[PDB]
Amino acid sequence: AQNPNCNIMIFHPTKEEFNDFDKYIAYMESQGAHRAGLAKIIPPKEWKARETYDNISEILIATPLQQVASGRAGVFTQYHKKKKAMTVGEYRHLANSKKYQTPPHQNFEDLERKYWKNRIYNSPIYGADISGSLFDENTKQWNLGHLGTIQDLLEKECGVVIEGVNTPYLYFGMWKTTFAWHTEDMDLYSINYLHLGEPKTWYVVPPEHGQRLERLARELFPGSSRGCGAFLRHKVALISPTVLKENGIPFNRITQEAGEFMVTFPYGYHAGFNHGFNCAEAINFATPRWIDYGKMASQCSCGEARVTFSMDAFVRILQPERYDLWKRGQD
Ligand SMILES: O=C(O)CNC(=O)C(=O)O
Ligand SMILES: [Fe+2]
Repeated sequence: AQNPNCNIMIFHPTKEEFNDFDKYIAYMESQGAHRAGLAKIIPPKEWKARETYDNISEILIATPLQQVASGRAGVFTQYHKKKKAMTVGEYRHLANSKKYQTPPHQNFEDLERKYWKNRIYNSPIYGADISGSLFDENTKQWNLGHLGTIQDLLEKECGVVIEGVNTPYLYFGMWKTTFAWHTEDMDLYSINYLHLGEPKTWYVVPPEHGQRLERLARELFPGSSRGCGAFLRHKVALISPTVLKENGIPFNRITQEAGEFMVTFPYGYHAGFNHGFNCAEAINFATPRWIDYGKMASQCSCGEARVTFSMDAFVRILQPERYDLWKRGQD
């Protein structure tokens, strides 16, 4: 067995190895990388996503979300309060203002400590799920807007043609900006590129113990657990590293810096926070190994998760039994 520890592996591909995305994902997994639930990929030194970031100020964040917490410091949910539209330029100014700027601190460990101690007391504003791409049209490798689609992957493995297309999303963050504990829709892979700015800290549970995390979340959020058999789909729940330790939940942490890719693996629960103003780009993807995870993936039918048009066909083909009930939760 490779990576028997499920530790997070960091990859440094050559120019040549960076030329075939699917090949390199398969190579990572041949080394056991998927066992951690997250891997880091450092692009080759000659690679760039694009020339500069000088001209991104006019991008509109149509619906900035203020992330308001309830609970206690290490066990809370957050809700998203919609704010008025702003440009990236305005958002960056707001991130850097006294009220929201990264505090003075020693190192990453000092910031992590301040995050879990103080996060619930503030409500930072983040620009999430903005359809779009910052990759230069001419960047040929690891261009997140040029990956093969999940619809074509499904077709190629199952021989069925389906509607839908998938496209990247941009995320503009600031200090304390928070991504709640979750796996991807249909337990897909994701890949995340940090274009610019301050770091992102990730926490991840190995896929082989995602059920343990679900069990703890049901003990920690009893009210949300009753409302829904798949409530982590709602993406509202936070549980600190200290609470995970106390509860025997295996996990790992890693900090992503600008210029680096993160890959999450099927059914790898992850959560995290941003160190300060940054911009990340992300997309889901599939490989033949995902198919079996997609067939077993849990579904919110609470209403709450309210997903995307593109998911309909995945539930339809991979989970025909679950489809009617899912479809009605969608209304
Ligand atoms: O933009 C972010 O940092 C949030 N991303 C993810 O959860 C992901 O790519 O899986
Ligand atoms: Fe994610």
